[PDB]
Amino acid sequence: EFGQGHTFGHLTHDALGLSTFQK
Amino acid sequence: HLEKERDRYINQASDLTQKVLMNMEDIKVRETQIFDYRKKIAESEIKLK
Amino acid sequence: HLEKERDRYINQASDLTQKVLMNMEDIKVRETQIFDYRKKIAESEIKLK
Amino acid sequence: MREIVHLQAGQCGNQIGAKFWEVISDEHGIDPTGTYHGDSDLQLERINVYYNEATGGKYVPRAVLVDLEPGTMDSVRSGPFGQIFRPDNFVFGQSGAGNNWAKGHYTEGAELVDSVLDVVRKEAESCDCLQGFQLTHSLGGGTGSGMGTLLISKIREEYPDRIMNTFSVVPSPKVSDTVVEPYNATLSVHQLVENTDETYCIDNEALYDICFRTLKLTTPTYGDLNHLVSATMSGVTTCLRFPGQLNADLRKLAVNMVPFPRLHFFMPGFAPLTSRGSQQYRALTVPELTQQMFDAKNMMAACDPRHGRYLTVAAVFRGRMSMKEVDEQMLNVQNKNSSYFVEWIPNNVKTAVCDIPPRGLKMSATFIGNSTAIQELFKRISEQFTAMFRRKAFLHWYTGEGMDEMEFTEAESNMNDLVSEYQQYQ
Amino acid sequence: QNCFALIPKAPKKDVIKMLVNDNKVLRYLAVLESPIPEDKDRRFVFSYFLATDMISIFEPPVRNSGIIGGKYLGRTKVVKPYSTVDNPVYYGPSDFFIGAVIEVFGHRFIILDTDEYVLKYMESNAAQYSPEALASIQNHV
Amino acid sequence: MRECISIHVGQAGVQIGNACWELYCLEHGIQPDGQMPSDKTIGGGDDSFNTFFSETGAGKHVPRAVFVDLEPTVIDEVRTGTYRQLFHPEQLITGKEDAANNYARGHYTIGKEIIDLVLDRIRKLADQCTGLQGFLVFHSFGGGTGSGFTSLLMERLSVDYGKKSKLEFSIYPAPQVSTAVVEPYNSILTTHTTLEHSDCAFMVDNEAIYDICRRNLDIERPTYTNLNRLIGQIVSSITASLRFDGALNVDLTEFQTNLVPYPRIHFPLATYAPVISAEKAYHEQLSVAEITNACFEPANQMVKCDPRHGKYMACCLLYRGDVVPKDVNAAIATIKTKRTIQFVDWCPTGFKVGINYQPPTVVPGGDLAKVQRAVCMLSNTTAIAEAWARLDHKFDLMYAKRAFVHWYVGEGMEEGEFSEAREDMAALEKDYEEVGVDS
Amino acid sequence: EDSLRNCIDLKPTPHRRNFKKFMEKNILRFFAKLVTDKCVDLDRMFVISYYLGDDTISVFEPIERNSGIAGGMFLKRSRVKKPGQEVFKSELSEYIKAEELYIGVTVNVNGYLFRLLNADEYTLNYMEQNTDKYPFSNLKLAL
Amino acid sequence: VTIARHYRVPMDFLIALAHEKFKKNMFENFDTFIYSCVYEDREKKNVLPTKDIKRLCKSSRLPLSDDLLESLLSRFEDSEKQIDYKSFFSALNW
Ligand SMILES: Nc1nc2c(ncn2[C@@H]2O[C@H](COP(=O)(O)OP(=O)(O)OP(=O)(O)O)[C@@H](O)[C@H]2O)c(=O)[nH]1
Ligand SMILES: Nc1nc2c(ncn2[C@@H]2O[C@H](COP(=O)(O)OP(=O)(O)O)[C@@H](O)[C@H]2O)c(=O)[nH]1
Ligand SMILES: [Mg+2]
Repeated sequence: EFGQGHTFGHLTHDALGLSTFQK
Repeated sequence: HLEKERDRYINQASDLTQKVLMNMEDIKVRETQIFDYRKKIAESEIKLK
Repeated sequence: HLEKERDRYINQASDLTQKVLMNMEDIKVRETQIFDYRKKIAESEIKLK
Repeated sequence: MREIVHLQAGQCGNQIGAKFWEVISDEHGIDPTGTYHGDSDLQLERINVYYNEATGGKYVPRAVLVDLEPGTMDSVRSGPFGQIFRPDNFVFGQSGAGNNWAKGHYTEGAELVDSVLDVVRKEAESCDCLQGFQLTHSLGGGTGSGMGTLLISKIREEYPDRIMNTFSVVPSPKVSDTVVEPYNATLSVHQLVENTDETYCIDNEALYDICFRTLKLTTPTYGDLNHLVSATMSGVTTCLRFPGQLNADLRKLAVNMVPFPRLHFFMPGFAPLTSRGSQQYRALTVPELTQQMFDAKNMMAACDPRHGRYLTVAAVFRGRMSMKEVDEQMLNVQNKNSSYFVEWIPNNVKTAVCDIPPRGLKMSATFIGNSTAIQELFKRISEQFTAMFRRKAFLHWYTGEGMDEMEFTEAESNMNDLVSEYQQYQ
Repeated sequence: QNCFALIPKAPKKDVIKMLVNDNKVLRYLAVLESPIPEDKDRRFVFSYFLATDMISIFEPPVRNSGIIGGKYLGRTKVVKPYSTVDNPVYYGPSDFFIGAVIEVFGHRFIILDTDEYVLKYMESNAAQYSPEALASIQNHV
Repeated sequence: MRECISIHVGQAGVQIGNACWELYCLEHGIQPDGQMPSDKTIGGGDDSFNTFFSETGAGKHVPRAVFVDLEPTVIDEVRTGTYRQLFHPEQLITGKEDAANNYARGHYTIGKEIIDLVLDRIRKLADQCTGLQGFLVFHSFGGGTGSGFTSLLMERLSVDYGKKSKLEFSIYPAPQVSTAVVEPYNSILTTHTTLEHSDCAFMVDNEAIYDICRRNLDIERPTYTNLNRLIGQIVSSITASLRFDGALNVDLTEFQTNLVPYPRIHFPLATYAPVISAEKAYHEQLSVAEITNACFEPANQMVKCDPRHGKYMACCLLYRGDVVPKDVNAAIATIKTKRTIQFVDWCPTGFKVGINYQPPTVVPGGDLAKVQRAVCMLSNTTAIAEAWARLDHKFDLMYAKRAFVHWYVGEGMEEGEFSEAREDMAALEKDYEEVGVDS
Repeated sequence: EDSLRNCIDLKPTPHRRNFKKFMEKNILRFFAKLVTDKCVDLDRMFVISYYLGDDTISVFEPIERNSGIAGGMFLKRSRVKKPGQEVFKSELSEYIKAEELYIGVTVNVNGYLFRLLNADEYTLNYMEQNTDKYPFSNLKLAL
Repeated sequence: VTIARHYRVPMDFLIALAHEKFKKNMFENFDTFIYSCVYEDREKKNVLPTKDIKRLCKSSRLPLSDDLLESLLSRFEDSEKQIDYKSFFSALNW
């Protein structure tokens, strides 16, 4: 040194097509 | 004020009614298990004799 | 009218609360009996072997 | 397959009929010219339910529109959508009633009905399997109430095995715009309750507070009121026109909503109602739909369900969705609000699911609910009818046209026994 | 009003233009353009109210035509051609040419003749307008 | 030489039958067009499709089922969707007006005008097949078509074909949630038909599927389009031994005699395990003992009751996949050791197993994982009387005020069937408690 | 493969099959004919299917019109032993016909000689796509 | 076999199918199609994208299959994402 969930909407709606693994 | 108290006491009574129901289910299950254990004790002592 | 409702809900809560207490003493008695029966089971099986 | 014959009566019936056919033409993708201008193909499957086929790819509604004054057909044809209604479907006389149920029920509406029956018969027999009829009129004026209650008393005998829906306008104590409308209301409900299957109550008090408080607007013209009532009036026949998971037409709702033939009064409500400044802030999810709906301010009637009991309720949902959350939420409000439901009938909720939402929207809900609390509005007009009739005033407009004095007594006797029937369930 | 202010208010009416114009109606002769062949000879009369910028269309009945004409359109602004939902753009007086085509609610109207009051207004303003309109008026009269 | 015929009734039946037949397409490799893929120019690999699919000289395989519903709207999605060319233009029967959540509309007034059209195609599918065991029925209790039309279909089928087997998969009403109001009327008044005009009847509850799909597959907010995959996974493990080779094969006639000890006792219960996600699959080892323990666990139970409160009369093992018979016997001898699970004292041998070799297949976009072994329960227990008791209590308090009676009396049927259906059940519940009483 | 474990371990352990091979693995189908001496009853076209999972061969004959014999299936998902004999006391693990099947290779299955004559289009696409295993599908070496 | 497979050499029927379907089910009203196309042409060019003609036919409810309609509007009459008027509607008219 001297040298120098993404969205609560996604978590609360429509997780059937995309599960928690697919989230 | 009294309407809010009445709603709170309704919620209390319903929850503790559910407590009563799950408890009497528990005591029935334990009574059946008591009968089974008396049966197996009797069988064990008969086989010992 | 709703003060009468409040009184009846308080009375119902108290009665079923006593029922829950009697249910705990029932399940404690059943647990102690289960343990005593298991001890008798083990003693009998030792005698069998 | 399954058609709906749509019947309108009165100046109010014409002003609600223009906007009602506007939003379905928007929903099914129909221009003011008449030709389908849309992007999908499922929108053309169930078109014969409301639109008759023609030549040149045109679809015209099978709606009959009646009134006694010619001053409303000019404004109906002058609307943005007035060029799609066929000119043969308008029925108008040369003299109106003028806020009198007596003029339209015995003398002036007696000759118009013999032409309206011809118009509806040449159209109802042109289908293959008619599902039923649907009425929308107003009790506050005798043009659509004096004679509209006579069309009910005429098509019931001709076509008995059908369902009839009414979007009736029972009046309001604060937006009362007629002196003699207690006479026009009670004499209409007395002839209504015996000869109909499904009734709602569209009160303009409820629309006024919604657009002022829930929608937060300043100048709510009647076009905004007609849009709010037609969102529910189109939102009841969703599964008839579109596929889904739980299809439910009007007769499937009626068999779960009508336990007794005199229990057919309901309380409409619409869930996706949020202000433009509150549109971006609120998260649209089905707990929010079932929470905003069950509040008393969303209802379309001038009654309060906290003073009564929810006898039975219905719910029709729209948009591609998962029914796990809605079945959980309806059970939660059923369990938590245990004091607002009757205990002599379980599972009081009827569920319908459609996968297509209206345009500009992704999820929606429509509410139809029978309650004992709806009896309050008959008591409000029974005391006013008794106060008016005990002074024996305004009868010279009524008893001079062939109405006997005992007709007022049987209109009292049927109505107060009806509200005595409603009294027992609370 | 909700987007800008927390407490909504009524919009400001443009009563300066209302007081200036009062009763000012500009009338033009238009012809319907439609796919259906019996709409070939449908002559309509426009009416622009300057007080509220509002357009109404009337079709006078034609002798032995078989069409029950009359009040085709009433008092409503026309907004349709190439207008966004966020900001509306309305038909004004500046584009009622001779030979102009107008999109009113999916129907098409071709203007062929105006009035002498319209021509007087044309020569009175003569500056908000496009040069093709001036050329068409000078060719017409 | 072996064939099977399925009859799916109601909106529930036509929607579970879509997912039932797409899996049948994927086990035999049938494309949605209806053939072997054109990349493979020589076919006829094994005649396992002969029991579910027909044969045409052009190479097309046509299914051997019929779909019946009074609602045209849900039917024509099959005509419009991906599988339009696969299903026969006649094998999907369409009504014109629905029964609308009623029993009398589906039975006496609308069910009559289409009961002869389906029976023509039932006879047409009966003389195609040289050997037929019986008919499978996929109907719903709460539906108008699934209650009213079925209550005349099983009656007419019993005299159309005498000793033919009759299996039912019934969508039983959930004890807590329901999509309708008059479903106790639709449930009770069809039980008088089904108790005498059926051989076996498995019950399926939707809300028990709701919790199982939520807590096990780690998928929150499911949809009917994946529940029917789970039910369609159950139907394949039952008919696996008929199609596919195994160590020992179980027939459609084998378990109908081994689960019905009395003519009034013909209500077994279904359970499927393992039900785990793809992420949970590779961490946990899946032994035969660890998949048969969850089956006897009431948490994984698929009808909302408890065998701990009840007692079994019979069970049926459907082992499918990589399984050897040695630890099957070690598992069932271990099951006989726990005293938490209680059997009756008059059926000391309550086991029948079935072994199939091929592990189950998976669908693209499905929730279940690629699994090497699975087991299905068909168990008969008396805990259904707990569900029946809370169903009639709701029925009795609803009938005490004579609600919804006018919806049924004016259709044509008399009001005496209401009292008879309540009483005939009451004798049945008396029969349920008497078989549970030991000597 | 079950009895290896007695000398692999003192206490035996269950045999572990190839989870990886079962996980990635379609079906390779070949056209075959029967080859013996000149007999008039035997002019029968069979189809051989290699499953590529558990390394297994199944032979089936489609039903032919007005033929005196109707054989639906010849073998049921069972592995094939080459004709090299040496059945007992073999110290090594046994030899099994791997997935090396060309067009024209006479394969000896269960004592019945089967001449391969054609391949399915999927099979020939597999032949041309995978060539490190099969040098006979190289266009460059063919020319 | 590899050499032979690598070295190997690789509509009026489509029009006649729809002609026979249009003869079986009367759909002779094509002057309405021509008038609508001229009405919404609005320029001197005589072509439109395939979506406009497809939605015109679907709106007019012709007794023709979606498969054959898509094949016609995708294969032959389409030059570059755009279809002529006069040739296409002089065709399909028996
Ligand atoms: N598990 C499951 N249940 C379903 C499915 N579809 C419908 N149901 C059940 O069916 C019930 C509704 O009755 P329906 O089957 O729609 O009625 P129906 O048989 O068509 O009779 P009608 O409505 O009178 O024509 C719901 O309560 C669901 O429980 C499904 O796909 N899976
Ligand atoms: N909500 C609503 N109310 C209306 C509408 N048109 C009229 N009304 C009400 O109806 C009453 C007058 O109705 P009226 O014209 O006499 O009905 P008619 O006699 O049958 O033609 C007024 O008090 C209005 O409040 C409308 O479009 N929407
Ligand atoms: Mg149905």
